[PDB]
Amino acid sequence: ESDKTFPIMLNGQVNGYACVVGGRLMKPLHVEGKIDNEQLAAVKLKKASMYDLEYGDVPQNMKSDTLQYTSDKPPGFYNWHHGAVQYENGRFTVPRGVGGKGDSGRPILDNRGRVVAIVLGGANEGTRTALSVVTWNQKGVTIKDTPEGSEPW
Amino acid sequence: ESDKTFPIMLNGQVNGYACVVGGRLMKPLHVEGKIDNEQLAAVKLKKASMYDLEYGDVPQNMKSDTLQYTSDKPPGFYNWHHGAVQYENGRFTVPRGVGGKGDSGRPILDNRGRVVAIVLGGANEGTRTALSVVTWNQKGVTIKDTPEGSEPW
Amino acid sequence: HKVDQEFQAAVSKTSWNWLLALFGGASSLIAVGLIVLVCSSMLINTRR
Repeated sequence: ESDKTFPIMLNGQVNGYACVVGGRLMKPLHVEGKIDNEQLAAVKLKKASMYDLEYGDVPQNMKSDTLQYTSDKPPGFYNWHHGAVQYENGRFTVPRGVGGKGDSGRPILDNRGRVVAIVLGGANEGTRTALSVVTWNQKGVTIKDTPEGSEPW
Repeated sequence: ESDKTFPIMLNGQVNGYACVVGGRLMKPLHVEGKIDNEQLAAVKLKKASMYDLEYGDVPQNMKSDTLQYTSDKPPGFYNWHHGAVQYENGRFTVPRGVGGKGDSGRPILDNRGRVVAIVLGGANEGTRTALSVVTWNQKGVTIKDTPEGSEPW
Repeated sequence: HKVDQEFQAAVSKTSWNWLLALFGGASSLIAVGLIVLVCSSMLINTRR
């Protein structure tokens, strides 16, 4: 959770978060600002414009404190920064009115705490918002998904 | 329950019903009229006249409220608007002469809160009322089932 | 003139070329839609 992830500051205003997984550092591209970790701020980032995501590598001292992700990805319930989150049928959902702009980059964790998705943004609607998020193929190849009308946060 | 499904209306007859499944509106094609949920009437339909069905993407503002279909079709009872139907010999079967004309577009649901198929109209040999319906293949192939001489409901 | 224009040959091979070329392509897909119908229907009958 917030114990192993960091916010992004723009003019000292928080506008997103960055996450380290497998020692690789990942950040949402549309969140203009700087990751709130000066030991990390010197990192050099490569980017994936189709994913709207960019990434780098953490210092060798903190490699032990990275998150880890897996593609087992069972259907059903998951946990999020605001508590309960859910996934099914190839869509991640959370009740309407939570999240939205300024809250992208948030990770989604399993019972084991393993991360399975990180927030890019989404669409706010109905009972549940339709999250736009990066995920992975059953084989563990990344996939970024954007439900119709979703927007980055 | 089925209240997440709505009647199509013409002349004052609830001449059919429609369902929001997978974010798409579904209604019988052979039935014409005003879909009672007026928001559904803003959708522009696409047709599958061989299946006597038409569909269109439901507006995002409530698309997360859509029902979801199933691959499961083992024999047994399934909850229906007239109580339940007995799926047997791979066919939807109903007691001889119950329910009927006016149920076009009525859903048939998985006890888990999922939709197994959509009815079109019935037939009856005498032992049971046979149902003509659109269903789903285990790999997602939508397939219409229609006992011979099935009348429209 | 010692000959009359048989219209079958009044079109030069270099010109008759375009007629015999364009009249074919226009029909190229007239049966393909029905072929796709047959394919999808027999796939259903194989899986239904």
